[PDB]
Amino acid sequence: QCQDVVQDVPNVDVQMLELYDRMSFKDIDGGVWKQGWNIKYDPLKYNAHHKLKVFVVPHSHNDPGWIQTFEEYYQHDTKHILSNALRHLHDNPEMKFIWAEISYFARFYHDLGENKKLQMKSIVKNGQLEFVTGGWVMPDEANSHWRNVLLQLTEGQTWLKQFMNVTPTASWAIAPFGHSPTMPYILQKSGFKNMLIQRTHYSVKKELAQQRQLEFLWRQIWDNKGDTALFTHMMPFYSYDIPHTCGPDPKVCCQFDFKRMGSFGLSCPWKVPPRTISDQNVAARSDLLVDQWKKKAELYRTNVLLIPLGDDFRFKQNTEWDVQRVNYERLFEHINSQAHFNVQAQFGTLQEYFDAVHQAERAGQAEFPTLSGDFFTYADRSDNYWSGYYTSRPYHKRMDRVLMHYVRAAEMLSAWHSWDGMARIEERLEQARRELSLFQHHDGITGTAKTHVVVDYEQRMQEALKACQMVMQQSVYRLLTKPSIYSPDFSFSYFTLDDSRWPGSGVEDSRTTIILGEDILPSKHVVMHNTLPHWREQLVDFYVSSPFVSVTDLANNPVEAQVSPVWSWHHDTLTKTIHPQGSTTKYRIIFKARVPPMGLATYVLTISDSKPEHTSYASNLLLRKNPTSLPLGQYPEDVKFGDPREISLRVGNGPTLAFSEQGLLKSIQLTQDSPHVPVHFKFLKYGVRSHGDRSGAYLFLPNGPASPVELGQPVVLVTKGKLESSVSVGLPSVVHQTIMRGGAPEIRNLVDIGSLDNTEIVMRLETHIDSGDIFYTDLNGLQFIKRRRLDKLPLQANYYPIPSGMFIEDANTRLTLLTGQPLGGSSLASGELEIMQDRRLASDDERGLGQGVLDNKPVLHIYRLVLEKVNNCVRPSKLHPAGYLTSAAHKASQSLLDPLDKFIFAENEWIGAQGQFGGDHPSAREDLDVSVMRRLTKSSAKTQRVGYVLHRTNLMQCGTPEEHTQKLDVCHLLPNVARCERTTLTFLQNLEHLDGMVAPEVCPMETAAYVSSHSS
Ligand SMILES: *[C@@H]1O[C@H](CO)[C@@H](O)[C@H](O)[C@H]1NC(C)=O
Ligand SMILES: OC[C@H]1O[C@H](O)[C@@H](O)[C@@H](O)[C@@H]1O
Ligand SMILES: [Zn+2]
Repeated sequence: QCQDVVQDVPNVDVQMLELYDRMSFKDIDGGVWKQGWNIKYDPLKYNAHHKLKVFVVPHSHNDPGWIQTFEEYYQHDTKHILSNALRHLHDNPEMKFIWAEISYFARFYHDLGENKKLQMKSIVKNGQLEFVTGGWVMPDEANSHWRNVLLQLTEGQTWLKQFMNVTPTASWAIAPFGHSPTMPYILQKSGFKNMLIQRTHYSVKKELAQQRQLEFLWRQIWDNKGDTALFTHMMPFYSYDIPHTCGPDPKVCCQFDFKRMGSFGLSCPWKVPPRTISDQNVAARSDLLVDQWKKKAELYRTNVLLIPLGDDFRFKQNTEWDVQRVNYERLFEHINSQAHFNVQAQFGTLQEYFDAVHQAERAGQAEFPTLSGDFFTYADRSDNYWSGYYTSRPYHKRMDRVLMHYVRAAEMLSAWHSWDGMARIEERLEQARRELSLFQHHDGITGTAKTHVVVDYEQRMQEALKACQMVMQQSVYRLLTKPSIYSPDFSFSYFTLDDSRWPGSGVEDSRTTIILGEDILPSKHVVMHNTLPHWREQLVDFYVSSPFVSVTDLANNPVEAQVSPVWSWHHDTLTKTIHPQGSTTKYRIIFKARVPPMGLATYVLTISDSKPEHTSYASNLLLRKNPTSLPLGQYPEDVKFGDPREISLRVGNGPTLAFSEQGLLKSIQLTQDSPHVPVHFKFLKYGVRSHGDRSGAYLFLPNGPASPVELGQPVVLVTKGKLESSVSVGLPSVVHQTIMRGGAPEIRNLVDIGSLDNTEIVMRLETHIDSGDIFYTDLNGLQFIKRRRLDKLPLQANYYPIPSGMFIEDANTRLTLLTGQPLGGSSLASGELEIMQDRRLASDDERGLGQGVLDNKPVLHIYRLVLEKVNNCVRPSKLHPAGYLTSAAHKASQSLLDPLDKFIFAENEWIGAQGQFGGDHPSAREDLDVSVMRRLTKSSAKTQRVGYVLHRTNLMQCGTPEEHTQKLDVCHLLPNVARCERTTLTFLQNLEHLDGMVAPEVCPMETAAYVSSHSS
């Protein structure tokens, strides 16, 4: 029986929204612990029968790209770290080391000779070298989609299982800029038992330390029972470096970082250096160190203390290993043999720490508090809130979501069949998965890497996109060709993908025009794929070389179509205006595609000599003073002109939208009768402070509230069609487009911040909704969390990640903005939503990047805007920390993140073409998704295995009866099932053998993975 995720408010010891509402956030000088207080302890707490057990855990933080590329770091640093770790752990059996980033480990291990491979396996098997988390990367937690977090986790852990025979159950996340409960959600469903985090607001650290609530059972905000709970250790101090990990006083801790004595070119900023430990100083050195340890121990509830020992790209040099080990070993021998300290200290791993903690727990020595909520937005000091990276490098943030979908579609389309090794399907998929996985890094998607590194990530993602296209088009050709005719050349392009929104019109001219002519080719077959497990209709568009084109399905039934011009916007440096030009050689044909669950549908575009019976033509109206003609070649309807004026548009039975004379939305009217609800789009700009701390790739430090962009008298293009209408306007830095297809409008912004330095461009919605100080934003496209605007915090602190959506509501009305890209946003006043488009910053913000953000490029941001009445919806109570989408808002999100894929047959004639694939696939309830379908075995395996990740969201009950839907049993999607197993989300561990070989559907908010086994 499913837990109810709406109506019962979990009773937790710490609820982060509630904590935020009560805490003061005062930035007072706490002493040597600058953001804390002078910790005191009772020397008598520890004694002979109750010792402080201390685990010193060596580690090295390796970025897969930041200041250097992945490969540059691997060559310069990481290969030497790992080679030295191998040698040193081999030679010194007591020494320990933890490793997080499997992308680097896999790269290293692959290059190892067999002898060294065996030595590596042995130091892993005996517990000396321990993998923590074991993801491809240590991902960003703000911008990343949960699906990509899981992908990168699986990529690393799958490698680890195969080659190292280990699956980590403890996670180490020292570096993401703030933390998401999406992590324990995924980890707990992937066999994890424990996790550790570091970058949380200094006020939160202070507050939880005071209550000894730095270790907690982290459960989801809607989880009443507590089954999602994962034990979490928050580190207490400012950094994960050695000076901030031994205890409260960095001036003391720095003296126990033995790499800082001079020969390594490092020093202690506190002006007191480390000194080599000798018999003459060991007593006083131990006095100091033990005192730090005991202070740190006061902040926690057991007699087991974690002491991380490391920093960025540490343990690189042979002499570094020795100097750390030998000095710590002198300290341990003295400390452990001095009874008065009542301490037992040793090198340990992370799992060792957690094991001992839980032993203390089980001996009744400690009980841990429960917690729900998130740890955004991070500030490491004063008013330096890390909300900048929610937006930095928006082009690549958008690319992430595009590749996210291509990877899923490529894996799904090819999963239906087993492929010969010659097809190189597995090879292309692995490359795509790894490149997408790499980008999840906390300097990848965050946009906090150097310019040349950002370029590396883009190059890597482009190759992944190409790999996905190859797999997809080979798969379509196979699924839709009579088997006895199917004749694959595995290097041949049977279909080319056509993507309307990536890179996007005005970003790159990348789409092929379907070239038809009564002297060249009369028709073209196209194919749509629907990765979602339900029947779907969506308008699709193609470029064609003639406006006289009509559409049929493969039963030759006419399909109603619309033809519109191809409009491109140009910043005209002669006229000094941004205005549209119509193509005289290409046209857009638009029609409604209908596609089976997880399936494919074929249509045919055919040329004629004159206007086809089932194809209409959009009117076009260019609104501006001083117009000139806009010829459209063969297009059958003349462009009309007018002075700027308010306009109103309605497609189908849909909403009626009213626009200002500047081409911006002003109101939405849901039905013929209802109010024109005030909903105004506005573009504004934030600056940078002229003195004090400057905004950079990480930090958002505005010089006050945003100011309106001066719009002048912009050119407005109105296109009106039976299937699709739109209003587009050429604003400074933005071509803003409102598109209507009969439901919630789509918004597209072609954002080109040009050379406007020290500017952040925000898009704001102004309504009269009585939201007060409440708004909702999502975490990793997984869940919506209630936010409260706090005026006791600066503007930048009220910014949150908008990875896929945000909304405001009152008793009666909700406005939901859904995104096709992660960006930063807020509700800075009742009735408002805003979301940053791009940011261009001249200065570095002193977090190590060593540069500003001056490499902006045009990006096409996409959105859906959903205005709804919600007075009839069953919503959570006022004290519940979650929110939930409606059915319409959820479908709108799916249309942005997982649209229909479009394929154009690349040759003249497709012999043996079939009309449809998947017509017999079950059409599942709308809240359910097949997030992943992946074949897990190569063709040579006798027993074939296919993995499925199944996710159910939770949608509001608002009085709309449920359509008739079919039970989806993933284990019976493929023929000849011999076994169905429930597994961890990584597919790595079998959890339940399933009766009747039937996969149950999952509960609201839950995610399950299944593997079906098949006789081959
Ligand atoms: C891997 O580790 C397991 C322990 O869980 C061990 O029993 C087994 O022998 C190892 N498997 C292989 C294939 O070496
Ligand atoms: O200061 C920010 C910076 O901190 C460290 O040096 C690393 O974790 C980087 O990945 C990160 O970007
Ligand atoms: Zn890092």
